[PDB]
Amino acid sequence: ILQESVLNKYRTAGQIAQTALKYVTSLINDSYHSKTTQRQLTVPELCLLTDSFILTRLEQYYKNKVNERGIAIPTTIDIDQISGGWCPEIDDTQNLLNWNKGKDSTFASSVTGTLRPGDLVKITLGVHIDGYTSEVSHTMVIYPVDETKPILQPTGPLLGGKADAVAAAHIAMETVVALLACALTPEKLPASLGGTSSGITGQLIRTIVDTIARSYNCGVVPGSRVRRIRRFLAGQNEGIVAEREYKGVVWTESHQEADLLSAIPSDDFVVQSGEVYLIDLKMASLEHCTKKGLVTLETVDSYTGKSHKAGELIARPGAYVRDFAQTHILKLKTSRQLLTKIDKQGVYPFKLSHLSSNFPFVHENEEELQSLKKDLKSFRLGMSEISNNYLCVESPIQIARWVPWDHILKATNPNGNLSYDATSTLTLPGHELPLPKLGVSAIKLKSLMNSTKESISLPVARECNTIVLCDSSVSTTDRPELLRLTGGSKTCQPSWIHSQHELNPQDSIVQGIFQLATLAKDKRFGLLLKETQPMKQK
Amino acid sequence: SSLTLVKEALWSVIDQGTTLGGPFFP
Amino acid sequence: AKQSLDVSSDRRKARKAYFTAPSSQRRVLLSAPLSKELRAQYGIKALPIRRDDEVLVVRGSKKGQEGKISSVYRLKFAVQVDKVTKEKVNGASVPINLHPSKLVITKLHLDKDRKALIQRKGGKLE
Repeated sequence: ILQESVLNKYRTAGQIAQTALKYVTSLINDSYHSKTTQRQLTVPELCLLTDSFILTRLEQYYKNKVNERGIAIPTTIDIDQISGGWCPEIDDTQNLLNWNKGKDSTFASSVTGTLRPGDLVKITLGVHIDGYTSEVSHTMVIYPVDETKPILQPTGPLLGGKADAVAAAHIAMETVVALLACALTPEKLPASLGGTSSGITGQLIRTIVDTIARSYNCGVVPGSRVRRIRRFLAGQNEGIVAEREYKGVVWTESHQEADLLSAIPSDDFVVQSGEVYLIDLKMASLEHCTKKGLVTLETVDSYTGKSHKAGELIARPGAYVRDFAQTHILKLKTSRQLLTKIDKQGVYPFKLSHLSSNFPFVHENEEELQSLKKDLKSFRLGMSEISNNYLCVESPIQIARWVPWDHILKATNPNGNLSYDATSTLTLPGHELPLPKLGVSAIKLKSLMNSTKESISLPVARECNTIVLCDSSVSTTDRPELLRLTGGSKTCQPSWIHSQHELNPQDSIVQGIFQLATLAKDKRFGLLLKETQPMKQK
Repeated sequence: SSLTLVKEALWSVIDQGTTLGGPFFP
Repeated sequence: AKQSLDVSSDRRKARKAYFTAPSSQRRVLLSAPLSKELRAQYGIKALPIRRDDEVLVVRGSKKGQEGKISSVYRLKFAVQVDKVTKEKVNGASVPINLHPSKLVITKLHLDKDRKALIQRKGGKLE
C-alpha cells in the first residue's frame, strides 16, 4: 500500500540507481569515447567501482532508521550475445584468459574485459531500501571516435540487427511505460488499441510488445517480464526462487510456440492504481536467421573439458543467492564466518567482494585492491563448502541462442514429457517444459541446440525500468500520475542507431502506439510522467 | 494423433526507417 | 549349388557370421536397391546405404512414406528415417527400425568416394 514514507524510500532507491547509471555511462565514455583517461577501464573494474559508488551513496540515506538497505542487483555488464548474469570478480581475469585460450574471439570483449566498437553493452543495477527495490537496465553502443571532427562524436550510426534490437527495446519500453500510465486514466486509452471503458490487461501488453518486436524483426528473450513489485519481492532472483503470488506477463519458449501456432503467471489481470511495476524487456535480433526459429537460452559453465567447440564461452558466475530455507552447520571456520557475513546481506543476490571489510573503498588505493583480493581468496575457500551443501547457489550466465523449427520437428524424443534434468542443481529450471505442445523438455531442447550445426547466438538489447502508479492523494499534482523511478530521457538516452525496419502505420496496434506517443508528448490534457533525476555529486 | 496434428500445423505455418540518437555521446 | 571348397553351406556358420559381423561388414550387409529412375541414370542396381540419402519405403505398414535417412544403426541392423516414427500421446517419438532391403533409394548423397564407387561398379554419371 503506497504511503508517503514508502514512496520516499522507492524514490531514494530510484535516485541512487539513476546516479549510478550516470556514473557508469561517464566511466565508459571516458575510457572508450572521451579518451581523456590514459588507461581504459575493464568490465570487472567498472562493476566493482559501480558497487562501491552505490554503497557510498546509500550510506547517507536512512541510516539508523531502516533495518536493511543495500545493493539489490549487482552491476551486470552484458555484451552482445550474453543476455544476463555477467558480473565477474576482479580475481577471475587471468582465470578467464586461461579458460578461453584456444577459443574463438566471438566473446573476446567479455574474456578480456575491454570493450570494442560495435558492442551492445547492457548495464543492469538495482538498489533496495527497506526491501523497496528500484532497478534500472540500459543498453548502450560502443563506437569508434572520429579523429576529424572538432568535437567527439561517432563516425557513423549503428546499422543492422543490433540497431533493430536497440530500436525495438527502446520503443517497446516507452510504449509500455505510456500504456501502464494509461491505467490511471483509462478513458485516454486509444480506441484502436482497446476498449475505452476498460483498463489495461496483460493481453494488451503482450500483443503490443509482440507487435513491436515483429515489426522490428526481433524476438523476445525468454527472460523478459512486465510484473508487479512488492516489498522484498522484486524478482531479484526470478528463475531461482519460487514466488507465492505473481501478477505480470512473461515471455517463454512456450509463448513463442503458442504465437507460432496461433503460481503460474497468466495474462488475465488488470493493472491497478497504487502498484509498483518492473518492466524488463530483452530483444534479440533475428537478422541472420533465414528461416523461422525458436529463441532460447544457454547456460555458461566453467568446464573447458565438456566439448571441443571453439565458439564456446567458459566462465564462472560472480553473483550468488542465499537459500534461507536450507540450513547446515559447516565444518570450516572460514566458511562459518562467511555464512554469517552472507546472512547479513538479506534476500538479494550478492558478490563475494561485497562481503569484504575493505569494501567499499574510502580512497581508491592499490593497497585497498590488494587487501580486497586477499579477502577474496579465503572467501572463495569458504564459498566452496557453502555451495557444496546447497546453502547458496549461482546466478547463471546465459547466452541467447536460436534453434530452427524444422530441426526441432525432425528430431525424436523417446521420452516426451517424462524427461527432465536429474543432474540439474536447481529445481525450477531442472523440471521445465519449454515446448508443452510439442512435448519437448529442457534437456531435449538443449540436446537439439547442441546437435544442430545451424544454431547461432543472437545479439541482445535490454531496457528495464521501475514505475509507480501514484494515486491522486499519493501524487503531488492532485491528479493520478506515473512516477518513473529509473530510466527516462536523462539517464537512458538512446544511442545513435539507424534501423531500416519501422512500424507499419496501417495497423490498429501501431496506430494505438502512435497515439500513445502523442498522448505522452501531450503535457496539457494527456498523461503525466514524472521522471526521477540523477543527483549531483559535487 | 494430436501431437501429429500439432506438428503438421507447425510445418504448415513455417512452410526510410527509424533513427534514434544523434552525432553525440550521451 | 556351390562349387568352391572355400565356401560353406552350413546354416550354423552362416548365422554366426551374420550375427558377429563387424561394422565394416555390416555396411555391406545393409545395402539398398536404387529406384528405377536412379538405376537407369547410374547403370547400377544396389548400393550400401549411408546417412544422407533419401529413400522410399516399399514394404511394411509404412509403405509409400518418403524421407531422409536419419541414422544407420548398424548395431541393430537397421536404419532410421526422419519422417517415419511412432508417436505417443505424451509427445514421445520413437524412430521405426527399417531394413534397407525393404527400402528404395530415390536420391543418393554423392561425394568423391561415392562417385568412385559408382564408377568402379560401372556407373555412367554425367
